[PDB]
Amino acid sequence: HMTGPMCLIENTNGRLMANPEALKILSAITQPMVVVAIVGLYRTGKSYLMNKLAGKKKGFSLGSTVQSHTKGIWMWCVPHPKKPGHILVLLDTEGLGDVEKGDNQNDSWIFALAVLLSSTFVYNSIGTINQQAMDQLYYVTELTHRIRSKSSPDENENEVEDSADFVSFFPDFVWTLRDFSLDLEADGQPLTPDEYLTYSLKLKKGTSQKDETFNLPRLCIRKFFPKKKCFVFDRPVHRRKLAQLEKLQDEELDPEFVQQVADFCSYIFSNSKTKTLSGGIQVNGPRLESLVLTYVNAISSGDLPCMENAVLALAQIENSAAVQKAIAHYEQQMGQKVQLPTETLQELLDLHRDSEREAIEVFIRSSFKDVDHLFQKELAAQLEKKRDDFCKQNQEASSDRCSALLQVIFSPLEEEVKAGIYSKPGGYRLFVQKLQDLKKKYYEEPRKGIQAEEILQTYLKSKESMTDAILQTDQTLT
Amino acid sequence: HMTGPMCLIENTNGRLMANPEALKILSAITQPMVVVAIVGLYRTGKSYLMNKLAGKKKGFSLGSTVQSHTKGIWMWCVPHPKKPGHILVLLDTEGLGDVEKGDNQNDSWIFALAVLLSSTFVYNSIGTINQQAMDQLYYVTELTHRIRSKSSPDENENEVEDSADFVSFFPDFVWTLRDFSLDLEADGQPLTPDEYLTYSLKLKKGTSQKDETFNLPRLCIRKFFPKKKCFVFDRPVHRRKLAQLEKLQDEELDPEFVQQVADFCSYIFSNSKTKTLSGGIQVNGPRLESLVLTYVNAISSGDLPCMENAVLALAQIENSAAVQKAIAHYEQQMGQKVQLPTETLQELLDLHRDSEREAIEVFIRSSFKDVDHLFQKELAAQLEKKRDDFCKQNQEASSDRCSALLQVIFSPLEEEVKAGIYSKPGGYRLFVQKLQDLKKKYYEEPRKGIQAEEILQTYLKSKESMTDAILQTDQTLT
Ligand SMILES: Nc1nc2c(ncn2[C@@H]2O[C@H](COP(=O)(O)OP(=O)(O)O)[C@@H](O)[C@H]2O)c(=O)[nH]1
Ligand SMILES: Nc1nc2c(ncn2[C@@H]2O[C@H](COP(=O)(O)OP(=O)(O)O)[C@@H](O)[C@H]2O)c(=O)[nH]1
Ligand SMILES: [Mg+2]
Repeated sequence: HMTGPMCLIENTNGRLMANPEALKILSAITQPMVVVAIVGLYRTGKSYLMNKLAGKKKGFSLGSTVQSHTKGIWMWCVPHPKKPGHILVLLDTEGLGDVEKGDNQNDSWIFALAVLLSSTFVYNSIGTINQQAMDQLYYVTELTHRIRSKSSPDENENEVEDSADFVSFFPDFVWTLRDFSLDLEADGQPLTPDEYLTYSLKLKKGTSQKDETFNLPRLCIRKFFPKKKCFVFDRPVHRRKLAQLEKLQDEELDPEFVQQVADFCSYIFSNSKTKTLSGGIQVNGPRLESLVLTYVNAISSGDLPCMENAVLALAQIENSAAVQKAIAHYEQQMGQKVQLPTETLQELLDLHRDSEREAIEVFIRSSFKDVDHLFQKELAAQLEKKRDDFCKQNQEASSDRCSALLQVIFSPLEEEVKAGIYSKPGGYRLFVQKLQDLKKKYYEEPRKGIQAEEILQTYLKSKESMTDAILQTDQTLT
Repeated sequence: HMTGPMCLIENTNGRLMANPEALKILSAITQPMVVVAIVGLYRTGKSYLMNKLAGKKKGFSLGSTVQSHTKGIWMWCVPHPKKPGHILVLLDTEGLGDVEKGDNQNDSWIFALAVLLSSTFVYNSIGTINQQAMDQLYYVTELTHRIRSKSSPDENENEVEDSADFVSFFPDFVWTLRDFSLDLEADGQPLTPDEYLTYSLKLKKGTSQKDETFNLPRLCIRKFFPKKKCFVFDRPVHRRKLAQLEKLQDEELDPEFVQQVADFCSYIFSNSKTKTLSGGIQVNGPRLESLVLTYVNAISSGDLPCMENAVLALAQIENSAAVQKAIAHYEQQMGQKVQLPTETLQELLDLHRDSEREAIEVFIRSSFKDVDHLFQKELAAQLEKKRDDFCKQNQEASSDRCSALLQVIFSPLEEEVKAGIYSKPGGYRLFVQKLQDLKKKYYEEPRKGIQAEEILQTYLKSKESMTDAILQTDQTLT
């Protein structure tokens, strides 16, 4: 069928575009297919391994430098050696964690494309199964949910997971270990690699919070991948004659490594299912063409936002949580330590000043290293907005306080006497002595509120109709 | 001097506690110390290489199973082989990436402790310089800065970095690569180990946004680590006769590994400096035990705001960014769809409910897989608080607007009634219908606000002063 593999999706400066020359060939296949992807760290031998999957010497380019060689996703359509009527599709993948590119965002995109387009997903790692490998694999599986949610109608996304024959939809999982050298023992009893992986995904007793954080990744991985597997391979050669592996035959390699490669290939051939979409329809060439088009567009067409390409970004989100905590801490000392109404504007100035000389250092204690004090000035703006909100709350609370104090000391001594008492010949002469020598003098009771001083002026501007009015001229009549 | 190592900080159930048996022997040593600390991926040979630093076969316990063996931090004190009067203190720390333990919180704490206590830091890795290794190393670098901010007074943290002879404070860096297999080549030109390290730490051209994301880890690494070096080591044994390595002489090992380990040991002995605190003070026994104590209490004294366990959870916290996007869309709709003093309150509530439905459909379109709908209910509470904010905004808006209307349609009337032809009997016979005439003409005037009738009622209860006085005056006129 295909003499050589050709690039399916390109990767130029962080963009992903479906390759029309690969789409043209892909559209020409009508049989249902079996797809076998792969992912793994960069310079790990992924291309060398998928050469054995095709079973042909010479294939995906290997390379032997410290630079990454395989870029983008490369397909290779071959007839299935063990299942008649179906076409085996091998996908090669750009290595994870490249230092020359230094971009985790594109890494996760290629990872997600591999798992989504795969009906048999293969992970690659060196030495041991690792917590970092678990976190990266776990993080991808939910990103796969994000991608499908933007291009799939219903029947398997976030509404119905089990009891829908979904075990044929999600890809079967395989974990490969490279250059395994440790003895397969744990707690005393030896372990088969299947038992090793299951122990790595073994749940933890009960339900604490640190136990839930432990259990959460393993549970999600178990749900995502119905069937799981694990393999181990020794070093292909004893010394480092590792640049001539494209030219070396099987006898020069370690016989155990050849046996393990044959076992892995036999497992894949005899247990890989046919890729199917939601609904059980077997996926063929044109279906794959539309699938890769939709997924590539879903990645590079606006939506699907992921900011994995940093650690400072998530640290700054935690720092935003610290802004929330500092706001709570500031509100605690501004609500419980000090009262609701006020005494003087300078008093509130100093009060907010010391509350800030607490909150800012609380921020810096619970914070992270922020660039150019961007988040620091964001907290400053947030605290300024909160200070303005508290000043409005002060101008409202002190307004109510002054109105109520007038209604409780001034009104009960003015309204009850403004009816008939001030009809006497000279009520104003003693009303001034009443007001300006008792009411204003007692108004100096603490918690006046300097923002409510103008309310006194408004009240006087409202009282001019009984200061001199209501016939303050009865002396002339008498 | 010392026959064997001992634990310095025990790590039990994720808790770090200083070991008094180790603090006691620390307290009895007076000579200055050079401290070499190691970290790396778990089950890699950290303990094996630190055995070669002391140059004694059998030492730090190795462990040859797939389970982690070295737990916590283990200290060893020896006389300095090449610096008379100094003492070499080796710190072997628990490896990162444990699957049985499965907690990135504790691994980061152990990492940070090793960096802080080290006068010479050794990062151990497998295969190649790795972007994940840079991502973790960068994350640690900020972590050590923050930890020092909780136990160091001044002169070195966040205020004065350069031009303070700080090159002695921050530890030198050695990146050791294990089981190196690739040829040393890049862009066609061969590379030395240090050239490889600086090429992986080579910054990129100019100023884009992604390029700053690229440059950010490398800038921090090259800043906080003054002197950098890299070393490569081949496989110690051709076959995997690797479980009896502590019983193995140098003859049966590959001579290249012995040569590289000798060069690395020579570099360490001839270039590692005495540990210097802030200000240049050399470290001794009491100072090192004081450092250990204060850093242990710094870690275990409620100063743990930085976490990276379940990185998908932090990617979920980007639903907060989705919340901000929904809030931006909601506020834009309020600014454009509805005018600021909306019609009464029922229309406000209905349009707000429709806009909240639009906001929630935007939220479900953008976000995904809410954990027990926690972010859903937090967005509901945020929009509830925003409804309260728009409610007081409409309250003030109605206050301003109805005040403006009443003043523009009442002030000539209130001026002409204070000084006019209303003193004569029958003058109020025109006002007694005109006040409700004005009220009804306002009622016909649109765009009231929720507090329209209430505000007019307060105006009435504040404006019987210019009714009753002249009402009584009219009685005298009659
Ligand atoms: N560490 C390791 N390297 C291998 C193994 N098998 C082959 N290699 C070498 O790894 C080198 C790079 O692999 P490469 O094809 O670049 O993988 P890719 O970059 O992920 O596509 C090849 O030159 C192989 O010689 C293995 O099992 N372990
Ligand atoms: N991959 C690798 N393993 C080694 C090397 N040297 C020793 N080992 C083995 O790796 C294990 C050492 O792990 P260890 O030193 O305990 O790391 P730790 O488990 O974190 O303390 C032992 O089995 C050693 O025999 C090496 O150069 N490369
Ligand atoms: Mg490749």
